[PDB]
Amino acid sequence: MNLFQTVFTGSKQALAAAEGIVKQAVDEKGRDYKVAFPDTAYSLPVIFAATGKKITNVGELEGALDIVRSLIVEEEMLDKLLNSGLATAVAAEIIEAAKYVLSDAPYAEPCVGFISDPIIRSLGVPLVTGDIPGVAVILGECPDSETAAKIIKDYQSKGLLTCLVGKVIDQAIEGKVKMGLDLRVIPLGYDVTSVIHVVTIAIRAALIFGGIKGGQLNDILKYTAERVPAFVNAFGPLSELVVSAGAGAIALGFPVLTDQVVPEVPTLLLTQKDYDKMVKTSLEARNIKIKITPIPVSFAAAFEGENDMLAEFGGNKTKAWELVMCADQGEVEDHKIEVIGPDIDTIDKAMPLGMLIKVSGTNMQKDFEPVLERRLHYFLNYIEGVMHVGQRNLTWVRIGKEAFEKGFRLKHFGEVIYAKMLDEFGSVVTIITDPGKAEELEGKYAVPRYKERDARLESLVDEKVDTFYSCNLCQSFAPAHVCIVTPERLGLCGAVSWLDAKATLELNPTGPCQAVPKEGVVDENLGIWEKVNETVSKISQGAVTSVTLYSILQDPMTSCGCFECITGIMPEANGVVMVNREFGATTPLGMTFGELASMTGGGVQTPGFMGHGRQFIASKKFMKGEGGLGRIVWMPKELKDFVAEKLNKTAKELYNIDNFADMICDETIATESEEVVKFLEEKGHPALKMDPIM
Amino acid sequence: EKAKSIDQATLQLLDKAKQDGVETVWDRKADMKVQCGFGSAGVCCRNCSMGPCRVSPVPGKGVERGICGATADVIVSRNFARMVAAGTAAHSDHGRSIALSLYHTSKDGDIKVKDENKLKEVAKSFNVETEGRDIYDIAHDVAKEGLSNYGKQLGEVTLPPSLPEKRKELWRKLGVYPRAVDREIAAVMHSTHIGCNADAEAMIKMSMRCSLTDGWMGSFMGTEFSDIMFGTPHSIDTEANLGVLEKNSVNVVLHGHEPLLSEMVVEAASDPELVELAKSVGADGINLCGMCCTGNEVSMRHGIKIAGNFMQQELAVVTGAVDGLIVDVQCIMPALAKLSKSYHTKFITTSPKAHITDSIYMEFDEENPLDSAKKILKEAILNFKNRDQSKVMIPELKCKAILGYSVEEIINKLDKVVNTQIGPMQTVKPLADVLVSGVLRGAAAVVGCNNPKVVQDSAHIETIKGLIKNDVIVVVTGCAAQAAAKYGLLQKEAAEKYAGPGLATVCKLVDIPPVLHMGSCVDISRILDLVGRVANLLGVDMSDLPVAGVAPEWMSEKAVAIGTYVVTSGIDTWLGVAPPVTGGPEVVDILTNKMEDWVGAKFFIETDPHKAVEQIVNRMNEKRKKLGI
Ligand code: SF4
Ligand code: SF4
Ligand SMILES: [Ca+2]
Ligand SMILES: [Ca+2]
Ligand SMILES: [Ca+2]
Ligand SMILES: [Ca+2]
Ligand SMILES: [Ca+2]
Ligand SMILES: [Cl-]
Ligand SMILES: [Cl-]
Ligand SMILES: [Cl-]
Ligand SMILES: [Cl-]
Ligand SMILES: [Cl-]
Ligand SMILES: [Cl-]
Ligand SMILES: [Cl-]
Ligand code: NI
Ligand code: NI
Repeated sequence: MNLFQTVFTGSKQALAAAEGIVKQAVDEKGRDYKVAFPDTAYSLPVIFAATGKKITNVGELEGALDIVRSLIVEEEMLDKLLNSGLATAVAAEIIEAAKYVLSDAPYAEPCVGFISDPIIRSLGVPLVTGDIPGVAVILGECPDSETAAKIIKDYQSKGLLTCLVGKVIDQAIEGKVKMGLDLRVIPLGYDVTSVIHVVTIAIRAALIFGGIKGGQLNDILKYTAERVPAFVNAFGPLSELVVSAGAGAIALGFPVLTDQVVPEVPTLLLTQKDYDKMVKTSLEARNIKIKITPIPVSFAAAFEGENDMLAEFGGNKTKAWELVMCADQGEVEDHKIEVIGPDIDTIDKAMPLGMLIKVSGTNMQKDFEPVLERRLHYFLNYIEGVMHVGQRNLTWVRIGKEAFEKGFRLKHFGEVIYAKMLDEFGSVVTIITDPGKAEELEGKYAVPRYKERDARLESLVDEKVDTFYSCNLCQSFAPAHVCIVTPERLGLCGAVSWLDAKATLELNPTGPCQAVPKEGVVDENLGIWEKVNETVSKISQGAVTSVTLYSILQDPMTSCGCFECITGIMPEANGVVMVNREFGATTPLGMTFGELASMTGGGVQTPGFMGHGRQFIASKKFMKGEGGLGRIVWMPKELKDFVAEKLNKTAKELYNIDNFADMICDETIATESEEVVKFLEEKGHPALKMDPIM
Repeated sequence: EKAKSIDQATLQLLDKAKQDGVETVWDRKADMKVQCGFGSAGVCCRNCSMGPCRVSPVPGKGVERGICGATADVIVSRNFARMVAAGTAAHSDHGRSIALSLYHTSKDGDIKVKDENKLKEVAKSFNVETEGRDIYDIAHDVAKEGLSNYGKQLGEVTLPPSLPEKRKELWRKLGVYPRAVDREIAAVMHSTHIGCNADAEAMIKMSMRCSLTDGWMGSFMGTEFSDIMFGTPHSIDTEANLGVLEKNSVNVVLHGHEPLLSEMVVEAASDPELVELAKSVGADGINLCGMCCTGNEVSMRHGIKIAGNFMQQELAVVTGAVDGLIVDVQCIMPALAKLSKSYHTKFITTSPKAHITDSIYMEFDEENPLDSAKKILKEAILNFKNRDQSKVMIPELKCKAILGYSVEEIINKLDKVVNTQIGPMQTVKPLADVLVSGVLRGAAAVVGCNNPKVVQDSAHIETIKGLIKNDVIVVVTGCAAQAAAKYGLLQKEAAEKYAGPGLATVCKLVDIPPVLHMGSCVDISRILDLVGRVANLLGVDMSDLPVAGVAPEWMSEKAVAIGTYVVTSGIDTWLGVAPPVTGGPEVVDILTNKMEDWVGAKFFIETDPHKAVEQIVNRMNEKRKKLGI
């Protein structure tokens, strides 16, 4: 039979069962005997919701059978199927109401039967506040008590209210499940009709909290469908009556998920055979998002801030790299947690760390990946005893001894990444500690992905944007930091680019990267837009009001703490100095990188000093209001050599200097200010012949 | 007098046409008075100079055979087959031109490979390697293999995978498996020649074999190669109806069927020099509009506003705001040459395949396509200076519409109703699921042109509205799709207003209108692909699914070839205009009865759209019962 005929058949069976039980009540207690459920102000909730009338005597209960008959219309059209399902629900209520007539207390422990109004009040508030994320209506029989207990204990672990009907009650007991109202596991009954006792919880929630009145069936069915997070999990062989009952659950907007082969209806009737996945399947099917998301060590935003290290990877010691690539083939696309290289346990005293992530889910753009490379930094930081800094190819991670003592493994890295990728990028959705694989892969996929990535803003100029993007993700530590981002001024962390910030708004409309229209142009050299200042004032909460985009002295842009390079003013040399996080020696200003960092970040407007990435150095808008890169006087050899051809070309476009890098002083030449100014005079730096910086 | 159209913008300009004293397709239809009945019944033969001959459509009375001895059923069946051969030829040259363009692609060339993923998948179908090779080397090999299907004399032709093996073996058993495209056209033209085939059953089977070379080959190749070079369509917004024309802008209307010229006129409209030229003549900018299939191809990929469908083309000129009407091939009423003389409009013909006397001829150079399109568009821009703003009248009536529903996009949209822990991704399972469950009673395809015998857009709208009310998802193409775009059915808002309980529910979940626009008629191959994919996923033939095709107001010989391949492919087809078959009792029996026993589907002729909808729903329920769904 098709889904329609199956539902009609079961509804007729439900009516036949309700006619037989009602006859017993008329023949045994008479048509005037009082019919009522224990402690309820809505008589028969289902009938009261559909008709707005109350059933008080057996004669009236007999009349209610015509409601069941009226809802069954054997015509193959959705509405008819759903009404047939509501007929089964009304029939189940009549059967249960009759049970309470023929017996004062028809139910007994473990089964509860009817749920009184005070319980609805007690559970309704946590349901509204979200403390009870969902209502799992488990119905039928599982293959074994081990699978039943496994599922029930899992639903209860997420704070869900589990309701059991059928043989699954006996299985929960046999599998040692703690049952009770406080334990959020309520056994309603062994009969299929006892499912109606949870349906009345949803209907009464609409009448009590929703403030809807009886008879407003469409408004009640809308409240349950949009406000009651319930779903059905039907296990074992399903009869026509059970399928018909499932249509009633679907009529209230509740998805039915079964382990049996049935005519599936997207988002409403589904078939999942893997019991180890039925929980995740049901939570997704009813849009239930759990706050808690496989690693012994703690994971939380508290470990974002930050003893010796067991293993260090990247920085200026080993070649580590991270890469998120979207590709439908080329490799096994799955939660393959794979580690190819010498594990950390091999280390005996204080290695590379390649991280290639592959995701090919629907609605995934090739320019959406960068937003992923950035989030890795946050996921890896939350791991207790692990810290991640640096952006893509230049990445620095230091694993802690405590973690080794915790027995943490690189395996948990792949798990934390995949699990968080599915949680955050749900709508749009391999470690290598071996040198060889790290090498080839570094340039086989990452460098290409990067080069094509940088290529975007490689020639682009701010001369053609109409809106900038403001990020407030660093506001966790710096309460007044509002990072403006431009195709030329990049996010101080070095990762978020004016385009990745654009993709962040597409993915998360209410995320950190928000639009700021470029209006009210005041100065092009200093970078002063009336809207840009205004949007910063709102996020900073009145702390930062006036700001400049291309100036380090006049109202500068606030700094956070993820800057790889710092730029400090050196008035004695009429210029500025630069230092990278890798450098551990003093600078001409008599300060180390860590000392400089404490003078730039904290979300404070600091004139003279600023934090920036490794790309801004070559940018024309770098300190342009102060003379551009011409002011750079001192720089570590390591950074000089890396950004050498990129500075020599941009410098030629401005001061025609062809060997600016050669004119810059470094720790090799000298660090002392007096010796640095002598070297500058010998060569002939433009900064000496430029206007006074301050 | 019967109403000429249901669209208010069309009726407004028809009054203006009368006041201006100009002729329209409706005026010429009236002038034809009682059209001939031998030609109408299909019993007139002119296949040799011994004729003309005209036998009686009424058996028993009048002349029984032609001068050669050909009975009415022979005459009718030969006339019907020639319509299929001509229809197939029209689509054949269209796709052939696309395949030749694919063969001349270049990295730094005007025509490039925009969708690389699609080309890689298409290469698998033609058995072309796609590993560590230049994309243009793959494109040229795929183009060469595609071109083989037009004239290979030895070996077997390549058909798309969506086509079930059950359907292929059924064609083989019947003797209608497809040969090369042009070769089959020759076979029909040969057997229809005097003194050849004189058996209705054999002739109708030959036409079915020929029609298959249109749907599963030329039209399929034309669509596939177009998506490779110009991009695969995805959901996009556009506006429809003559209200899209702007009085203070340069109105350039693209009419025709070929997509390369239209694609280049779009790129040309962005040339800074041409953008500035539009300002030099005193215009707001360049307002690009489209009409008929060509307009559909550009609106599917670039959202270019749709000015109108087949019978609205003359009325677009009547507004007095069309500065340039650029045309290529297929359904470009020759009347436009004379009509344009009463207005400033420059009627430009660009194809050597379709020369029209008294029209400006600017050949579209396929060697320098962008430069050629820029030179044509420049003439349309300069013509703005010759507009008489006092005689302009654009009806203030346009409509919003969503289109771009290719099979890839339909699948991409269906993935949003699939659990990450159960159903597979990028498959048609969600659509088959609702069809088997019974939420969607079936899926109908409403396609077709417009005919003066039917009130313009009346049958299209009444049929589509009736099918969606009865929970039957509707897919549209060509003038039928444009008719729906103008009325307002191609909107998300149309599901609550006109769709049944099940379809309105599916629309809310998948986030789609109740009517899906899948492109031009060469894009009817997408319908075959989609239905074929469902058939393969359910392990059944196409004749086993509750699907149907409808041509409420057809007229082109292409429509006959379409209908024929749709029926031969296993899908029941309904016709809103009776074809010339009445005079051949055996031919009528074959098309509307015996065919069911040959391909599992048959033709249904129904002029009343309300009766047609009832017949479609009943026939779908019949097929659902046989399948147990
Ligand atoms: S440095 Fe700027 S762009 Fe980067 S995460 Fe922080 S606020 Fe965002
Ligand atoms: S084919 Fe036959 S009926 Fe037709 S013109 Fe020739 S001789 Fe006459
Ligand atoms: Ca009480
Ligand atoms: Ca009815
Ligand atoms: Ca046991
Ligand atoms: Ca069992
Ligand atoms: Ca294909
Ligand atoms: Cl509680
Ligand atoms: Cl839901
Ligand atoms: Cl008229
Ligand atoms: Cl005229
Ligand atoms: Cl004019
Ligand atoms: Cl598929
Ligand atoms: Cl109407
Ligand atoms: Ni920072
Ligand atoms: Ni930061």
